[PDB]
Amino acid sequence: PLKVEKFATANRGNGLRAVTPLRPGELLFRSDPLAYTVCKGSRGVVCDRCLLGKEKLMRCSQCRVAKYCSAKCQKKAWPDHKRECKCLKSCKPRYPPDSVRLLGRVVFKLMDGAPSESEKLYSFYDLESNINKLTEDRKEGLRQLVMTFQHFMREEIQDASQLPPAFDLFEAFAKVICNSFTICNAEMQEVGVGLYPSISLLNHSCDPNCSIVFNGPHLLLRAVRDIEVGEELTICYLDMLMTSEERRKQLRDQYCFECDCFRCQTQDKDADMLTGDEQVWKEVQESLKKIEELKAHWKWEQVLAMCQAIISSNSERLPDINIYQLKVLDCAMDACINLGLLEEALFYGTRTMEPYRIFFPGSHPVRGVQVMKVGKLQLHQGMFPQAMKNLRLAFDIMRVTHGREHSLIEDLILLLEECDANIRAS
Ligand SMILES: C[S@@+](CC[C@H](N)C(=O)[O-])C[C@H]1O[C@@H](n2cnc3c(N)ncnc32)[C@H](O)[C@@H]1O
Ligand SMILES: CC(C)c1nsc(N)n1
Ligand SMILES: [Zn+2]
Ligand SMILES: [Zn+2]
Ligand SMILES: [Zn+2]
Repeated sequence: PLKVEKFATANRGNGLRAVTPLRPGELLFRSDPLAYTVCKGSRGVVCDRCLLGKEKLMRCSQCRVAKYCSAKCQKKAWPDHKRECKCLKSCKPRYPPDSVRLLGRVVFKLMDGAPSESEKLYSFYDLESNINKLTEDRKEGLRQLVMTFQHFMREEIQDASQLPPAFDLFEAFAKVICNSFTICNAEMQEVGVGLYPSISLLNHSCDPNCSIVFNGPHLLLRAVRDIEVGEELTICYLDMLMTSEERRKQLRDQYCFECDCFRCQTQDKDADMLTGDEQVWKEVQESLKKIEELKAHWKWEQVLAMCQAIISSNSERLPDINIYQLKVLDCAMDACINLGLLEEALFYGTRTMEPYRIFFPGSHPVRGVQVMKVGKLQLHQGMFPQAMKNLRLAFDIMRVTHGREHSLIEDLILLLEECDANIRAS
């Protein structure tokens, strides 16, 4: 009993469309990955299986590349890990690119695993590769990835008989480029990458009618707007804090298409995103490169230092609605939360609220979680009426974007009940 179906679109390959009208919040599909792996910066910081950042992680005794929070996670991961383990070990000093480790797990899954429910609607076989649109620059990078895969996997895979029938590594990597999902933890931090072939039927819109959220490696696909019968289902492949020009470059470079949506035609929100003096936000955009690199490696004290140099610069400053200033405020907030600097975190967090309202319209999981963070900071600091407003706002959003099937809704409900009990006591 599904409310969605595969169909051949007029000009964007295959897509997913509603078989019946859908309401905001409706669960449309849920999937474990065909294959997934922790990303580089989070390796050794989060559990390889559940992708949570425990304080204590045990590394696998053979390879010592995979780390686990528990015996339970080590066992649930052993089928997925058992053959890559010998490869990671054979290349003891070197570590492969995420894409290479991912495709290794794909190969082992397809060779050794039962048919995956993640492929119910659409299989890895079926995925778009866009090879006839790749630049020769891109094709050259794919060729290098193929040779990297051949090197990394030589201990377990020496020839084609150990690959699925007529499995082509070049085409496989081309598929990974435009069908990889960035797995986010409950705090919306990027922690892993995975393939969800059924979900890969969703085409892109900068104004989508559906949204995905992750609960560990588990993916929930939900409607975030009313959707009519026969209407194509879309998600936004990209970060919302991007101008139309930046979205153009990514959708070209990674997904090989020219976005024609109404937002890109109208340059919707571009002007407000780039307010302030250009030479200032050019420098911030450059600094953000290393800030996000540091954040990807959970380097919070260094993240905070770079952000303070910007937020409290002795030189000219930017409005908080400037998307680069906004990104800096958000990184500083997360840094302060992880360093226990809760007053400072709330200062930065509250500054992001109105910009997030503008740039994450409707029901977007990123805004829901941001508002929940702010409400939780306020609750801990005894600002109950303010916390309650933000916690209910987060619930308004996340009952649509997350739903009862996501464990964070249970946590939010408990915060609401705690905050309400404090307000009632008077
Ligand atoms: C995750 S797949 C989506 C399903 C894909 N259409 C298929 O047939 O398998 C992403 C690819 O679909 C195409 N695509 C996605 N969104 C598009 C859009 N809005 N306009 C044109 N092509 C799009 C691009 O080729 C992109 O690389
Ligand atoms: C049980 C083992 C051989 C396995 N099944 S799927 C995968 N990646 N590994
Ligand atoms: Zn775990
Ligand atoms: Zn291992
Ligand atoms: Zn667009």
